[PDB]
Amino acid sequence: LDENRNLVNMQGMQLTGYPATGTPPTIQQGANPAPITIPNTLMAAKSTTTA
Amino acid sequence: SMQINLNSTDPVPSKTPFSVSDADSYNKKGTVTVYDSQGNAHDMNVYFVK
Repeated sequence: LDENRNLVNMQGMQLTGYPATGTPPTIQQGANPAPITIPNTLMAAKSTTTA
Repeated sequence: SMQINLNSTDPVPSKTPFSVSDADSYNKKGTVTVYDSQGNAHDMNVYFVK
């Protein structure tokens, strides 16, 4: 891991793959691969819709 | 020249009026690079809607 929260191998290269966006996030398979990150930003809540 | 495969059970996109901005407005996106007579690369995107 790295301070930029990139998936970094020993020599500094960043692992590449599909990113995820949304709430809840979903993979954009059609989008070209991008350097994957693991940030520390929290998630927002979703109200109840079924009980 | 470009070759693709398509899904039989793929439905039509939700937002029927086509727009190049939103992903759900189409079914598939592909890219290609074209070179002009000056050495400049342009990106041509093909969009597939069933």
